[PDB]
Amino acid sequence: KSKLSGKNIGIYFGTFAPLHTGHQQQIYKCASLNDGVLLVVSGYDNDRGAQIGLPLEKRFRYLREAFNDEENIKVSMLNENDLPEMPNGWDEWANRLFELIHHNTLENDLSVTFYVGELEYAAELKKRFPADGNQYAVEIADRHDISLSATQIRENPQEHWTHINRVFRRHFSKVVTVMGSASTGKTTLVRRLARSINAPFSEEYAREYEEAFNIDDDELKMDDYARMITGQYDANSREVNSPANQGIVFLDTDAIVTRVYAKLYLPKEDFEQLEPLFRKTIADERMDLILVIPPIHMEWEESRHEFHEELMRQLAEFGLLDKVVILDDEGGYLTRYHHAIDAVHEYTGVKIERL
Ligand SMILES: NC(=O)c1ccc[n+]([C@@H]2O[C@H](COP(=O)([O-])OP(=O)(O)OC[C@H]3O[C@@H](n4cnc5c(N)ncnc54)[C@H](O)[C@@H]3O)[C@@H](O)[C@H]2O)c1
Repeated sequence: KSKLSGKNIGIYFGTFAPLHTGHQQQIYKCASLNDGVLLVVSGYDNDRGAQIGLPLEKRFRYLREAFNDEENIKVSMLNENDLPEMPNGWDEWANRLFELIHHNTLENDLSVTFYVGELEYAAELKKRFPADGNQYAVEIADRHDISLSATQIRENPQEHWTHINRVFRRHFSKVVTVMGSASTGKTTLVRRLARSINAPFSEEYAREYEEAFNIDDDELKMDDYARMITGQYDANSREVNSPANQGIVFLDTDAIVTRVYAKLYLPKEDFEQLEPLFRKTIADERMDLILVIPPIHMEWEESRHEFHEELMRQLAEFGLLDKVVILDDEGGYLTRYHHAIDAVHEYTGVKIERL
């Protein structure tokens, strides 16, 4: 189930940062021509992919998941940490690659077809066929378009979203988070933003937690704030990874806004016990634009300026200030929606109509 079955198989290379429609189209054509296909993800320790947060391992794992139900397609990893352009290193890169073939196949006396898209690779590869019983052959592939699409996807992700393979999409998603008091225009604001650009959105986990377990704000305890941290995060993850994500998604609240309600309203010894779960979660969050509703749930209502001042205190603590936009109105914009909807334009780049 984990080594390639057939007798003649073909080989397809790539950095795969990210994998996209182009690749897949070339791969299924490649699969229908052989009995099996060996994908080879190539990477080195600070390559184009790694620089944007998709290191060789991250790419490999995502690729394994992407082909997780294709029996006759195996994903391999060719790690490149050796000599540059004037090497005997082609000698070595070769048998690194031929190691991948021997390990991920049964059935000696194979018939291998390399599908290479760079001419120097085919020239240096043909010099280094090993003396097993396999008789390798090289064919040329048009990667002019495929490498060029990957270039554009990395540059403008939300412009080529539908061609990014779904496993890689969670990494390119823009994320807008709204934070604020029980001045919960935020929930209506979050919907109105997302539904105006057909985006998905999360809901305040605290509201759902309190209703399901049936407790008011004053009755929340340390054990409950921890359940709300992971609750809200999972809700937000669920949307970022949602199949209905079109490139940006909106989060109703954060671990920070639940940590503000937790430094307030919670004994200093108790709060200090949660700080590790708080770091772990806030570190696992990635936000692009943070919208804050200024002072305009029963216990969380009354302390608006208390919460709002502490919220900025914490937001500085985590260096998120330059992603923060405050939806004020007086003394610029007509409605806080107007201010907010235009903020999304500046921070994600989607087109919006005028009245
Ligand atoms: N059938 C199934 O597949 C199935 C069924 C039940 C459970 N599960 C489990 O559920 C999981 C599904 O995915 P997951 O929840 O583990 O994903 P995950 O927790 O691995 O994803 C977290 C990543 O997404 C980003 N992220 C998440 N929330 C964010 C936010 N609010 N803002 C910015 N960035 C954010 C982070 O950068 C982080 O690296 C699987 O790991 C699986 O084990 C799967």
